[PDB]
Amino acid sequence: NVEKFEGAELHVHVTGSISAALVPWWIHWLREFQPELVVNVSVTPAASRFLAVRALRHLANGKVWVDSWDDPDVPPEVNSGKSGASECFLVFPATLDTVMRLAQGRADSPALMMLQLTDAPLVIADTFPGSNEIVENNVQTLKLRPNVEFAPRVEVGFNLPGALAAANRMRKEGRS
Amino acid sequence: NVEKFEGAELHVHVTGSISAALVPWWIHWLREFQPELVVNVSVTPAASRFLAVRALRHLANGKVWVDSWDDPDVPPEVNSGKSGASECFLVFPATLDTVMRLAQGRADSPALMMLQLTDAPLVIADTFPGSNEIVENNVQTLKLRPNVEFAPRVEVGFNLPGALAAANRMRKEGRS
Amino acid sequence: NVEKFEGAELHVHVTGSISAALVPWWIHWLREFQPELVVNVSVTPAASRFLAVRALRHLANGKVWVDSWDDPDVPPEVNSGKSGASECFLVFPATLDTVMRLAQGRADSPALMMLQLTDAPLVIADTFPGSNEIVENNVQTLKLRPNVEFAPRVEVGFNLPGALAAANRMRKEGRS
Amino acid sequence: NVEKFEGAELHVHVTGSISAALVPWWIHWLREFQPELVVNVSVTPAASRFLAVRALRHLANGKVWVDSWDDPDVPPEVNSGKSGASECFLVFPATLDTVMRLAQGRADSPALMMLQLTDAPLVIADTFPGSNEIVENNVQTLKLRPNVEFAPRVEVGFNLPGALAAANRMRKEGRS
Amino acid sequence: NVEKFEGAELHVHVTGSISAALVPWWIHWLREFQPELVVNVSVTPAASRFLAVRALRHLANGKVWVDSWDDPDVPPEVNSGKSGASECFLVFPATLDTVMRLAQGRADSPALMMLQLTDAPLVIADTFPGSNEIVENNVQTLKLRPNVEFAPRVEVGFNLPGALAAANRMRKEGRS
Amino acid sequence: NVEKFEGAELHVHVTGSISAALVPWWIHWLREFQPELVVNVSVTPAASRFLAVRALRHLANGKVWVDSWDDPDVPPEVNSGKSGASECFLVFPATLDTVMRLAQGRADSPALMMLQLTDAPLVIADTFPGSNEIVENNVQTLKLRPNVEFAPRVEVGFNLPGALAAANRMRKEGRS
Ligand SMILES: Cc1cc2nc3c(=O)[nH]c(=O)nc-3n(C[C@H](O)[C@H](O)[C@H](O)COP(=O)(O)OP(=O)(O)OC[C@H]3O[C@@H](n4cnc5c(N)ncnc54)[C@H](O)[C@@H]3O)c2cc1C
Ligand SMILES: Cc1cc2nc3c(=O)[nH]c(=O)nc-3n(C[C@H](O)[C@H](O)[C@H](O)COP(=O)(O)OP(=O)(O)OC[C@H]3O[C@@H](n4cnc5c(N)ncnc54)[C@H](O)[C@@H]3O)c2cc1C
Ligand SMILES: Cc1cc2nc3c(=O)[nH]c(=O)nc-3n(C[C@H](O)[C@H](O)[C@H](O)COP(=O)(O)OP(=O)(O)OC[C@H]3O[C@@H](n4cnc5c(N)ncnc54)[C@H](O)[C@@H]3O)c2cc1C
Ligand SMILES: Cc1cc2nc3c(=O)[nH]c(=O)nc-3n(C[C@H](O)[C@H](O)[C@H](O)COP(=O)(O)OP(=O)(O)OC[C@H]3O[C@@H](n4cnc5c(N)ncnc54)[C@H](O)[C@@H]3O)c2cc1C
Ligand SMILES: Cc1cc2nc3c(=O)[nH]c(=O)nc-3n(C[C@H](O)[C@H](O)[C@H](O)COP(=O)(O)OP(=O)(O)OC[C@H]3O[C@@H](n4cnc5c(N)ncnc54)[C@H](O)[C@@H]3O)c2cc1C
Ligand SMILES: Cc1cc2nc3c(=O)[nH]c(=O)nc-3n(C[C@H](O)[C@H](O)[C@H](O)COP(=O)(O)OP(=O)(O)OC[C@H]3O[C@@H](n4cnc5c(N)ncnc54)[C@H](O)[C@@H]3O)c2cc1C
Repeated sequence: NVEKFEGAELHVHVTGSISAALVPWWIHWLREFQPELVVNVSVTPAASRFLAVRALRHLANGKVWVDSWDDPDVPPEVNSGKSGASECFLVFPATLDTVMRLAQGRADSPALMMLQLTDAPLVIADTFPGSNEIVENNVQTLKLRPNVEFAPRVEVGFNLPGALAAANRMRKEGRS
Repeated sequence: NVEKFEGAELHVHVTGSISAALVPWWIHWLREFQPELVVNVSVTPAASRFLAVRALRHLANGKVWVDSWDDPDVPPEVNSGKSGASECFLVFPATLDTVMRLAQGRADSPALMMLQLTDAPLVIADTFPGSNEIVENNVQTLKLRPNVEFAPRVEVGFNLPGALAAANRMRKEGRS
Repeated sequence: NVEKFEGAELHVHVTGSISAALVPWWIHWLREFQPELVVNVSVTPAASRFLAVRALRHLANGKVWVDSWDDPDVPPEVNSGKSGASECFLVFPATLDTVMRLAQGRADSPALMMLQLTDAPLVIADTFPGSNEIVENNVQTLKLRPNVEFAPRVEVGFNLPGALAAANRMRKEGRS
Repeated sequence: NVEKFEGAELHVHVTGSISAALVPWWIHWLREFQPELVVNVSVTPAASRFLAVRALRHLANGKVWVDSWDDPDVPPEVNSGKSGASECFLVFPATLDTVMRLAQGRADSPALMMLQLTDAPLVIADTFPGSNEIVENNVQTLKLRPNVEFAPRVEVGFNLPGALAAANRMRKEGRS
Repeated sequence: NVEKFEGAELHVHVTGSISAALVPWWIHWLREFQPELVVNVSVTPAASRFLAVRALRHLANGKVWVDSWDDPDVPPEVNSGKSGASECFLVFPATLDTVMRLAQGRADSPALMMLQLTDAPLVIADTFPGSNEIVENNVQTLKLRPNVEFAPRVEVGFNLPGALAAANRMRKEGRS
Repeated sequence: NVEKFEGAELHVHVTGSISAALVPWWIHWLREFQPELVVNVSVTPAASRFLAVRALRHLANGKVWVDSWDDPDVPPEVNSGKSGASECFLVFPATLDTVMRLAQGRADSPALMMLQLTDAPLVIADTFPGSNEIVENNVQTLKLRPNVEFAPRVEVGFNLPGALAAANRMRKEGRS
């Protein structure tokens, strides 16, 4: 049930769960599955303790940068909600904290400024250890944004093929 | 009116108010008052400017760690809302900022992940310099969590004996 | 339509937008326009990448400090919502993130503790790259505080003369 | 055609090719495929530029160490050709240089001392960019050691399932 | 049986026993018990591993300095046996080593120069792990100095109320 | 009386007076006043204590570099008296020391090599604290160079509009 992303370029935002260690394998998979796709990647300091940014610079064909206002590779168009010509944004994986920061309008990292300002489909491949009533409320708050969805389950949302299908879906709804 | 904590182990989370300087005296008090109790302690970077973690490693009989995702002493069970076999969690003292972060579902430190995920009684010995309408709303938000209480007053909540009584109370309510 | 601030001392809190590079010119302007005024200045780490704190120590006649709990110049009265004898507080410029932190009751910097605790007129000279529904909600939340206003427009609020007029206005309303 | 390793514990030695970025995914796979297996892992400085040792400490249930005589995690039994109770050794992936060093009797890293001294099945999942006559001669030299094999092809030998089958094969030949 | 110190200012010299962790609580106690008293504090490098000098700068109303010839806060009057206008000197707590250094006329720290040169009452709140014949001889040697006493017991001398009573006693004997 | 610079590109050399703090405002002004103009900027180490080079990289559309032989951004054409295709050179502001170094043929910074070798109009927006007979002689020495002028006064020469008019003037004299 695995389908191709119908756009030309997407952006992957990688956050600090142990699943980030598995992302270079999935980026490699997506590059072989769809060689014409341009894949940009942002990586949080936390995630950079679980993978090597250097390896992504090799596996990914788009821009690769650490999600930090002091990193010189951070492209200027983050301040307009863009990543090159990315047509969707996948948070893969997405920590509890990254989702709380998104739900709260925070722009304390250039990737979060970018995710606050984008109108493009934004898919969240959540990897939460757990939840409570206050977390669930902050997740509900994200329905105020029409472009945001959580990826299809596999109880956890670490699901790139599902994220790609959800993205192609929200892309075609944005045209008709 | 001072009573013993009826569990076997608790956890003390120390945050960056000048009252943190007084916590080693209170930990020493609790160790003499109740020698069979296992006391775990987490200390925020801020609080570590007002006390010495080394002194707690001596005064406390449980695990002691700095509240930072890079500290190697951070136990893995924080990601399941546990601290060893702690049966309650005392934030002693609790800054305004720690309480805002808790009220907002933040997990940007392993102690906050832990406090988000625990079902055990969570008592907050607040030391706020002051308040406003937005702070009061964020404090109200904590009533969505049944396990959270503020410690009995002494206008400030820097009250370990009261916290222990409140904890034994919420522990027995959780059994009947 | 440019009028003088009718108080004796104010405080300028400078945050990390490229407009911070232009603040020393405006501080110099305010010092020549109103030589009797004492101007205190706080500068966020981010803003300190776009201007030099040293230059403000020369151009400003009040206290100048980096907005960090470890800076030794941070005056103790931030923990009572004061900056010397400042009678208003201008966030000039104000990032999206600084405004979200204010709207959320955060005290994770001494300037934010100060801005949470003050009753004085607080004017926000916002420089947002953009917005969404969740940001707009967090901006609405600031109406729970009677002393907070956004400066008059020039779509952006980087407007010191307007901020000064708004401040004198909220000052006289607080007396009658 | 994927079969389980018939021993209790093995050792994975990871070397500096971009394929090392994909090893945490394969370690995760082997841990789920065979939960009773103890997996030890050594990682060369070079490979540590393409993956995070920290992530392996989480994904692997055995000892994890950097292949350096100064790393304090290096177990003493490397000087007897052992890694805990490992019953085979997989070089996954194996650089040209690691294979030249092995072919030349080098012990300039504790993993290479270990691989020189072991009698256990040693499988080499080579990832060479290319070859020449002198490289091919050094690869032939490894036939002087009865326990050494190259993994089954998939032109490249980055093949853990094949390596496991080859290992179970050389293990049973060593008993009969 | 707790009485007030009858002078205007005293000096507390804190040394490297785990009891130093408890001194900020006792300084806080003395400041509330006797708000008019000016309390100066010196802290040895060793003691600074068990408490935070920063916390004492907040809790103490007099000068606070690290006991080191390179610390810029060290007041010049240590070279005349003074600490501001301190009328007594409490070594609280006092290590075995600090007492040996005092007994031997050592001035290898500015606090020890100060304690060698003072004529004011000097009270020693010893916290020794143990003793031998040579230690006891060095303690006897301190009777050659009329101003030196050990604080009343509670086997250990970690006793600020007793030290204060002993100090008021030796102060009035020095006048009649 | 404010006129546009009639060339396509100019270079601004910023030196270590407190007026350097005001240059980003003036660069912003010149970019809005004349959007087609390419503005290159060099900044002395001293001036970099009074402004942020990073802010100029954003406000200026040409090359921006620190005036140091070790800065990698220093363009090679400084050794031919050029800055890209700059048609004039404004020292804005100009310290006493920068003007002495220029008057004395010094090339101890790449900007000074550049200013020694250029034939283009060179305008000096001096900010001297004061003068003496030897300084005045060194300023007279600059009349040996036909391309050098001091900007029109406003007693001080911190005057970009005047500098631009003087530059267009010396440009047209160099053609007729
Ligand atoms: C082994 C392990 C597994 C984990 N698994 C999970 C998991 O499955 N799910 C999960 O939700 N969490 C997990 N965590 C916890 C997670 O790593 C933390 O919550 C972490 O803070 C997530 O950060 P991030 O990648 O979302 O963003 P980051 O950018 O790393 O966030 C760091 C924080 O610092 C702030 N910050 C901004 N600028 C700076 C700066 N200049 N310097 C410092 N801080 C700055 C950010 O605003 C943010 O609050 C795990 C942790 C460990 C150790
Ligand atoms: C003398 C004094 C007395 C004070 N008294 C009080 C008081 O009584 N009550 C009160 O409420 N406040 C008080 N404060 C202010 C208080 O210290 C600050 O609000 C402080 O930020 C509290 O931090 P914390 O201990 O709650 O948590 P911390 O963990 O110290 O929080 C630090 C912040 O950094 C973020 N962060 C996460 N990861 C990182 C990282 N890797 N690097 C950097 N930052 C990171 C955290 O999310 C958080 O926002 C006082 C301050 C001083 C100087
Ligand atoms: C060229 C450029 C232009 C920009 N223009 C704009 C603009 O116009 N508008 C806009 O809204 N944004 C803009 N930004 C983005 C802005 O700089 C960031 O959002 C930045 O985080 C703003 O920080 P601040 O000055 O508000 O506060 P800061 O104090 O700098 O906030 C830093 C973050 O770190 C946390 N923190 C607290 N203590 C510590 C500690 N000890 N160590 C580390 N972190 C800590 C704070 O809580 C906060 O979340 C721009 C960025 C760039 C590069
Ligand atoms: C993007 C990329 C992809 C690559 N892909 C491949 C590939 O597919 N196949 C391939 O064969 N190569 C590849 N290489 C090259 C490979 O990374 C180098 O050959 C590297 O030296 C391999 O080292 P190692 O991991 O085998 O062992 P290392 O232990 O990293 O070897 C480092 C060298 O230093 C010596 N040494 C020992 N002790 C020390 C010490 N204390 N300090 C310093 N040096 C010491 C070792 O003996 C050895 O000679 C690639 C390189 C890059 C950048
Ligand atoms: C957990 C723990 C508990 C302890 N409890 C006790 C206790 O209860 N009682 C007890 O007596 N001891 C105790 N000790 C031991 C005590 O900490 C040491 O004896 C320590 O040396 C005491 O130093 P001080 O604070 O007296 O003075 P310090 O000033 O710390 O003495 C350090 C030594 O270095 C010398 N020195 C001078 N200048 C310098 C310099 N620039 N650099 C380096 N050294 C210099 C000093 O002359 C002195 O000899 C304990 C130690 C630990 C770890
Ligand atoms: C608050 C303040 C205001 C001031 N206002 C004025 C003012 O209005 N007018 C005024 O004329 N002066 C003023 N000054 C003084 C001025 O900053 C100094 O004269 C300063 O040296 C000027 O340097 P520059 O920017 O001209 O060049 P710089 O390049 O900073 O000159 C530094 C010196 O170091 C030499 N040098 C070369 N290479 C190196 C190297 N690698 N490392 C170190 N040094 C090297 C240079 O040749 C030169 O002599 C002020 C100073 C302060 C603190």
